Amino acid sequence: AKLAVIRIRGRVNVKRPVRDTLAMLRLHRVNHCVIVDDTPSYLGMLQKAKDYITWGEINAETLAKLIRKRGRLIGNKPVTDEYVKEKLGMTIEEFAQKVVNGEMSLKDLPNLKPVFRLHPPRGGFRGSKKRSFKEGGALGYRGEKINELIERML
Amino acid sequence: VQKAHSFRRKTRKKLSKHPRRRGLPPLTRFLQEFEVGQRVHIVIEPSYHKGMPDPRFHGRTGTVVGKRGEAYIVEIKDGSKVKTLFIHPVHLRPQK
RNA sequence: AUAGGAGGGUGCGGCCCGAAAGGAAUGAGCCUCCCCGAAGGAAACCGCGGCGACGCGGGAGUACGAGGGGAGGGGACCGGGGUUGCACCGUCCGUCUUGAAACACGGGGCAGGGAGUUCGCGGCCGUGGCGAGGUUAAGGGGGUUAAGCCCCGUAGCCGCAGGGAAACCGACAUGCCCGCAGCCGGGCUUAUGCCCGGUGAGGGGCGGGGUGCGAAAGCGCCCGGAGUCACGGCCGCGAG
RNA sequence: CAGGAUGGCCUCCCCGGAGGUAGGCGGUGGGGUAGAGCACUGAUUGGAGGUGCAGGGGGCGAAAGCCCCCGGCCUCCUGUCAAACUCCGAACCCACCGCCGCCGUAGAUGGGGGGAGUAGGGUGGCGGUGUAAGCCGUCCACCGAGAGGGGAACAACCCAGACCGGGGUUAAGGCCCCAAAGUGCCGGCUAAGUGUUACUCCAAAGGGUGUCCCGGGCCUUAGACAGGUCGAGGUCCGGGGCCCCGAAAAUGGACGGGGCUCAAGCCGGCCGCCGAGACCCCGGCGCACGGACCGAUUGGUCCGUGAUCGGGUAGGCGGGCGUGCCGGUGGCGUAGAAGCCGGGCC
RNA sequence: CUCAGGCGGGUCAGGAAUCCGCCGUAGAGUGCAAGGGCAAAAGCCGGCCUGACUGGACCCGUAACAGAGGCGGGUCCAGCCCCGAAAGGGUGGCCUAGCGAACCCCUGUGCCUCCCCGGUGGGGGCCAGGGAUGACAGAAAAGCUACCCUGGGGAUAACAGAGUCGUCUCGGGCGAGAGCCCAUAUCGACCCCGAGGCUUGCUACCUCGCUGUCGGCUCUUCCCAUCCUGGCCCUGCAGCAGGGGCCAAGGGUGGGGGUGUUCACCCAUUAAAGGGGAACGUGAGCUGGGUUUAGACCGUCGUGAGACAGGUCGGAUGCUA
RNA sequence: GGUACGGCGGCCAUAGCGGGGGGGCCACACCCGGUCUCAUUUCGAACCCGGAAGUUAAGCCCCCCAGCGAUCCCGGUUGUACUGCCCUCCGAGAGGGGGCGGGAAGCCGGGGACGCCGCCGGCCA
Repeated sequence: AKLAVIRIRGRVNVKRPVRDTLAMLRLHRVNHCVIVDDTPSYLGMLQKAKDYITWGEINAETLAKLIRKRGRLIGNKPVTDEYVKEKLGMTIEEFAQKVVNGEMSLKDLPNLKPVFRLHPPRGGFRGSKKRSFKEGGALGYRGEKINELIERML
Repeated sequence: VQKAHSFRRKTRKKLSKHPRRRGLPPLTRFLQEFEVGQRVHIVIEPSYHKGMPDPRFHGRTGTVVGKRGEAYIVEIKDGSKVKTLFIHPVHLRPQK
C-alpha cells in the first residue's frame, strides 16, 4: 500500500532526532507531501515523527490528480500527458493506478521530483495542529481521510 | 566531592555474580577459540582476575585482530578513537 | 490656543514650489474599448440533505484575477521636493551584563585632530626565479646632475645522511603487493555516460638497510634526490 | 577562582579516492533505575506453640534444688518498611551485524596546515539539597546571537525562523464594541458579576434539604412520611457537575477596558467567516556547485540545478567605495580649477 | 583438610577448658575501611623455595567521548631460577588506597670524555636505586591600619527595595476536658488547615563614576484585624457593671518623669488616652542627642604595632528651581 | 544387535533435598589382611599395598512421588503498577489526563517437573 505523508508543523522547537527523521523523509517544509510504502521501516519512521505530520492511504484518482496538478520535474517543469505518454506510454491515470497497485513506482517516471509542494487547504485545517486527528486535530494517522485533505490542497 | 575513576569504582552490581552461579564457571568459555576478524561481546567474569579489561567496556562488542599469549586482541570504537584491549577468552562471547 | 508620546516607519490626502540637470507635443496625468492570462476564485437561479447555523450537484473553474499586448479620444502634466493631516505601528544612541527605556555608566551644539605602527627571530600560505643545487653580505669597478642603472664579489647561510650524551659508526639511483587520475581493449548507451579487464606517475602497505639501547630477539629515529632565494599577507614572542 | 594553557565547539585552504550513518525495522549481547517483594542485611504491631534458655521478680528449700510471672531465643499467623536491601524486574539506553532511508566521485568518512573567539550564561523539564525563595548538576528545546503574527504590555509561552517588488490561501488564535471576522446553531448548567485567565499571576482544611444528575437498600399509590384518621411517593446511604460559606490592607482602579445573565460565563458538539514575512504563483537580485565561450596578474559574458541556498553576536573568508603623494598613460581649465550652497540622475 | 553457629552424649568440668556423633551454601575466615571474589579454595594446617630478579615490546586508566608530564595496572619475548609426577603457575600481597617534577646531592655498575700531545690526582657525561616538596601537576615566608592611598566590583555583605514566610501578628477545623448537671457563657489540651507582609531570618534579583542613617519636631494622606463615640446578638446578663461576638473608619485618640531612645515602665487627668502603611512617609523642611573617621581615658585581650556588635568627653549638615 | 555394566564429559536444581519398591552373567562396591610401596601431628579411621571368605544391608543401577526448593506453560488480578513522545486538557497545589508506542512484580487456580544429551569400552549375542 502507498502512503501519502504531509508535514503539518513548522521548523522551530524541533528536536534533533525528529528533525533528522523529517529530513530523511524529505519533508523539509510545511505543506509538503511525499509518497512512501507501508514497510515496517517507513512505519517506524512515521511513528517517530508522528507529532509533526499526518499520513494516510491514497487512492489512484487522488494520486493522479496530485501528479497532474502539483507534480513537477527537475527545473520545476509541469508534468504533462504528452511527456508521460512519451516516456512511459500510458496516461497519468493509468500510471497512478499501476503505482497504487504496486506494479511500478514514481521513480519509474524520469526526472520526477519525489516531493509535492502543496497549497494551504481551502477552508483551512479543520482541527488544531496540537491534537491528533482522532481527538479532532490535524496530526497523526488519519487513514483514507487523507484523500479529502489532499483534494483541498490540490 | 569529585571522585576519580578507578578500576572498581561503582561496580557493586556490575561485577557481582548470581547467587546460583557462584564458583568456577564451566570450562567451555575458558577454552573457547576465535579467529581474526570475528566479532565478540565483552562479558567480564568476576571470579577470574587475570586478563580482565576495564569494567567501563563491559557489554561492548569488539573485533578480534590478533592473539598474544593466551589473551585475544580486541579493537573497540570509543567515540572516534580506536582502543586496543588484551582480553582473556573467559571474558569474551561470540556474536550470534 | 480640546490634545499624549524617543520626535520616527508604511500609504495617501490638503496647501505650496516645480527653468536646467528626470520623462514628455515623435504626446503627460486622464477617458473609452478589445485580446491573452499563473496561483486563486464568487453569485442570481434551479434540485436535494440537515431541527440549525448551513452544506452538496449544476451554473463553473464561469464573472473576476498579478501581469503581458493593441486601438481610439484629449492636449500639459507626471516623476520629484517643503510642511502638515488621517489610519496603524514604533519606550533614543554607545557600553558591561543572563537580562537596558531603565531609578545602571558615557551622552548642550558644531568644526578640526584621534587609536594594530617599526624592527629582530620563527610557523604558515599566494606568486615568481633557479634547481642537486640556491643565494649573496660587507665591499670593488663602469656610468650618471644624482644615492637611480650595469657588472663583479663564495666569505657566510640553508640543502645534498642520518643515529648517538660522547667516543664513534654509517643507509633502497625500486625486491614485492594494493591502487586514484590518465592511457589501452571490449560491451551497453542517440550522445554524454556506465560497466568489465590490463597498465598504472603521484598515494598507501610490505620486504630490505644505517644507527642507539640490548647477550639476542625486538623497538625508537632515519633511508628509493627537492631544496633555496625574493615580493606580498596572517599569526606567535620581545621591545612603549 | 575578574587571569592563562591543553582539548571540545567555528571558519579558510589543500591532499586522498569509496565509502559514511543523525532516523527506522529485525537480530546478537550488556544493564539493575521506576515498580514490586521479603529470599540475604537491617527495621517493624499483636497473638499462638516450643525451648529453662547463663537472664530478672517473687514464693520455696540448708542447699541438692523446685512452682509460677516476666524476659531472651526459634516456628507459624497477623499488620507494616529501606538512597547507602534484592529471590524478581520494565519503559529505556548503549555496543555490533543485515536491510530500508538519507548523504557521497559536482569528492562524503578521514588526514594535513592557517586564523580565531569562548573559562560569569538565563528560561524551561528531570535529579540531589532547602520551609520556600534559592543553590548545585543534568536534557539542548527557546533567549543569549532571532525578524514577523499573538498572549494588554513580556527573553523564556503559541504560530513561525527572514533576499526584493506584487497576487492569493492558511498558522497561533479570534469573531458584542474598542478591533478584521456571528449579538452563529443544537442540548444542558450557573444567579455568585462566580466567571469573562492555555502558561509566565490565580487560596486551603472543614461544611451547604443551593441547585442539575447517577447508583444502591427499606416501606412502597386508601399497606409509605408529615400532623387512626386522612391518601401519593417518602425514607437513608455512597458519589458526579456548577455554585455558596470559610475569605481582612494600606494614593483612586482594574476580566486589557466598556460591559455582559436561555451571556458577551461554563460544560458536551457543530457551522461559517476573519487573521502572518508561514505555504502557493508571477517578476527581479545575489550565492553555492557544474558547463560553454572569451580576457596579456586574482577575472568577464551566458546557460543548467537548488523541496534538500538567503536571520545573526564573538569570529573566519571574498569583493567593492573613498582620501594624500610617487612612476606611467589619456585629459580638463580665466569662454572660469579647487572649495562651498540648494537641486536632478545613477 | 573444611569453617561460624546449633543440637544430643561425656571424671573432676560448671554459661565457658578437652573429647565422640549429627545437622550445617558459608550465617566463618581471607592483615587493615567498604564493595566485589573465593568450599576437593583464594580459608586452615604442612613440605620446598625467593618471580618482591635482569634486558625489552605493546596496550588500558588517572585524563570516557577529547589534548598530558609523573604514576598505577594488564598481555607478552628473552635470560637465570622456584614448586610439581606432569599439565600448569610464579614480574609481590585475590581486585580496587598506603604517595611526588626540574635543579642538586648520595650509592651501584661499566663505558665515553676534559681545549697541542702523553701519565697521575681531580672533574664532566650515559644507565639503575634513593633523600620531597601533604597548598600532595612541587615559592623558602608573621601581623596592625580608626592616618590610610590606588584600580575596580551590585560577579559580593551592612541600610532600603524585590522573592519567601521558617519566625512574627491574626484567624479557622475537631473536641479530651475545666466549668455544682452542661464541651461550646468563658477557657479550650494533643493534632490539623490558613490569611497578612505590620518582627526577625533566609536568597543575593536592582542600586557601589555615591538613592545621605536612628530618634525627635513640622505637615499631608491611607487601611481595619475598632481603643472611645453610633447601633446590635449570646451570657454562668437582677440593677450598676463585666466576659465573648457582629455592623460601622464621619470624628477623637491628649499632657508629663527618668532615658538619644522607638518600645517598655511610672504619674495626674480622660469617653478613650488603638495597632499599622506611605523608600522602617517626610534632612534640595529643620535639629544633631545615639550610631559610624580623624583626638583622649578606663577595663579586658595581645610580646608588640593594636583591637573590642565594652563604656566614656569632644567632633562640619552645601542650593540663584 | 541386547545389557536394573563401567570410564571420560557437555548444559550446571524443570537436574537439588526428602521418601517407596526391585537388582546383581559381567562390571561397581561394601568387605577380609597389613610383609612389601605409602601414612597418621595417635589410629591401615582416610591414603596406599596385597585379595575374593561373605553380602546385596548401602554406594551404585532401574521404576515411581510433588512435602520443601526451583522453574516452564495456561486463565484471573490486568492492559493493573510503571513508562517513551506530543499537547492552548483538567487541577489552588500535590499531581493527574487525552492521543500513539511498550508493559511488569507478587498473589490465587489448573497443568509440568524426582533431568536431557556426546564419545568410548566391558559382558552376552
